[PDB]
Amino acid sequence: NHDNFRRLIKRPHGIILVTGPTGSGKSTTLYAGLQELNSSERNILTVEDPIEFDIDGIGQTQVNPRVDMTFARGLRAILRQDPDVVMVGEIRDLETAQIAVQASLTGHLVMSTLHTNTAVGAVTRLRDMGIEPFLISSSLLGVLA
Amino acid sequence: APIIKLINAMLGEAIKEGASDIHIETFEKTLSIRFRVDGVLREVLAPSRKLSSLLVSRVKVMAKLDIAEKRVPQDGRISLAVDVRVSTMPSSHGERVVMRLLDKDLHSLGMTAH
Repeated sequence: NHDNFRRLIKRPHGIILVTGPTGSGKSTTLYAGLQELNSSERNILTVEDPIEFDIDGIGQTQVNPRVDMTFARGLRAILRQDPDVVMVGEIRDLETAQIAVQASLTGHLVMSTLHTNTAVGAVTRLRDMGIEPFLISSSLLGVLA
Repeated sequence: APIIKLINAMLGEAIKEGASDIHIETFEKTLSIRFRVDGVLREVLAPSRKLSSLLVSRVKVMAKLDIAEKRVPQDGRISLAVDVRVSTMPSSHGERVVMRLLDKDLHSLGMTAH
């Protein structure tokens, strides 16, 4: 499972989602994935709500409601920093997913989470919000329930 | 000021090495400078952490951006014939600055005969 996840998070582009219920240790798994990628040869940035803890060597922006800094606006800002890999806290709505799908197609490796009970539930959930059935097939690398 | 010369010399060093992007990133303990020379990232300089705010402030005023605002992303432009596009963004340990340097035979480049 580690070797398969290693190869997936080390791809040049695509979306990798980690799914399950609340208190299933998704962040811990994402944080471990970013720490593994944390090298001098890549530019890693994240949008979180809130930031669980600080990874030294990786940029981490926080979702601030006082200045209307949302996941969508935060993710849209990160893409102008010339990133190689991006980690979004979670893709709750369509607007945030639309940017993440565009990000994955445009040479970035995207990472996020979705509160779905199964691994098929994640692919499911993207189809529900309003992502064209195709766009999921092209971008999605895998799901981790 | 000493900081004015440092950013100007860094931009000269970026053009020397043939850098496309310049990545100024502030962490908790370390301040890191990195050039993405033709796509490949590279460690070039890691100065004192205290300078983080001054380097962000200098690059802002060159691109006519807000100095006191450190809560939202700000994009600007500078003309040095090198046209740069700075892009600041908020983070945990202050702002993170990135400025894209842009200059204002097909077989020799790589293509095969076929």
